[PDB]
Amino acid sequence: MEKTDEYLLARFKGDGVKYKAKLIGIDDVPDARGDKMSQDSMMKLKGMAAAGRSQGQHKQRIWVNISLSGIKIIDEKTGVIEHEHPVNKISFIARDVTDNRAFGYVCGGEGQHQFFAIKTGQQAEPLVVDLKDLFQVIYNVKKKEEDK
Repeated sequence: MEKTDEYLLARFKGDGVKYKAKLIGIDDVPDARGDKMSQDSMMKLKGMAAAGRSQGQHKQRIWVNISLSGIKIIDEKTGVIEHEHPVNKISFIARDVTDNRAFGYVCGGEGQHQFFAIKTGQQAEPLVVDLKDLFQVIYNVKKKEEDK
């Protein structure tokens, strides 16, 4: 079937959805959007994560929680909420064309942009689509409530 504003609302309401993953890294970036900018960060962070893995260091295991609250990065071992990014603070979702199991996003206010690189346990696409739908629903709701 098709995903209705009603369906999406129920999906992302409350604790929303949850995905198992690893935090590749965090990088300060100059702008809020950009394919090239995002790729450069992702490649550098993967380079760094690889240098670490060759010395026995592994990426932190996490849960990527998606809901109306936005995105929550949670430590899988402790359950501690490491980062929380409100939907209105996420400016760009970046697909990683070189990896079916990685993606990233830019968040923060102006002058304080950061790229978060994520390595998903499973395919990254479903997580990227959820983010797209989330933004879409928040919009459809606001526009319908504004037209009222």
